[PDB]
Amino acid sequence: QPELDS
Amino acid sequence: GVFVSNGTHWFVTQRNFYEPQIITTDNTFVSGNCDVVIGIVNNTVYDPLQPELDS
Amino acid sequence: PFAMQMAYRFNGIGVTQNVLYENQKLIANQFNSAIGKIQDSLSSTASAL
Ligand SMILES: *[C@@H]1O[C@H](CO)[C@@H](O[C@@H]2O[C@H](CO)[C@@H](O)[C@H](O)[C@H]2NC(C)=O)[C@H](O)[C@H]1NC(C)=O
Ligand SMILES: *[C@@H]1O[C@H](CO)[C@@H](O[C@@H]2O[C@H](CO)[C@@H](O)[C@H](O)[C@H]2NC(C)=O)[C@H](O)[C@H]1NC(C)=O
Ligand SMILES: *[C@@H]1O[C@H](CO)[C@@H](O)[C@H](O)[C@H]1NC(C)=O
Repeated sequence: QPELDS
Repeated sequence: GVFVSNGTHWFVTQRNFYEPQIITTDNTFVSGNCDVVIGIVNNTVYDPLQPELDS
Repeated sequence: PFAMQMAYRFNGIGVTQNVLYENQKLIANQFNSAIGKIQDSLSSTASAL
């Protein structure tokens, strides 16, 4: 989740 | 584990205790095409990053 | 079923089970040839007993 916050 | 059917749906369970779960890409692996395995069955494999977790 | 059991015995020696489902006919042929070789090295006069 706290990388794929596109 | 093993793929089993209750008559209508398809699950994956361990071998010495019946505990059915939903077939996703986390408890399976991919190798090859659908024409070499004798007895392959058409179902669907669930992708656990696309319920809503498309941001 | 017997092929699904052979796949677990393959899984138990370190080979994956898609290796058995890919090469299934070849493996069944090699087994049948080896059993046939047993039964005529027994019928000849080679005293193994
Ligand atoms: C096979 O399994 C599926 C999934 O567990 C069953 O579908 C469920 O049936 C119950 C009724 O007791 C419903 O409350 C659920 O909503 C159903 N699940 C889904 C995802 O729709 C199905 O009934 C089972 N079939 C048999 C013959 O046991
Ligand atoms: C499993 O699913 C595939 C498609 O996902 C089926 O392949 C189709 O088969 C029919 C008739 O054999 C053809 O008319 C289609 O063109 C095929 N689709 C493709 C994309 O090639 C396959 O037959 C299914 N198997 C079973 C047993 O239902
Ligand atoms: C089970 O046997 C039937 C013939 O009785 C065959 O059509 C089917 O493909 C077999 N299922 C497998 C090998 O999963």
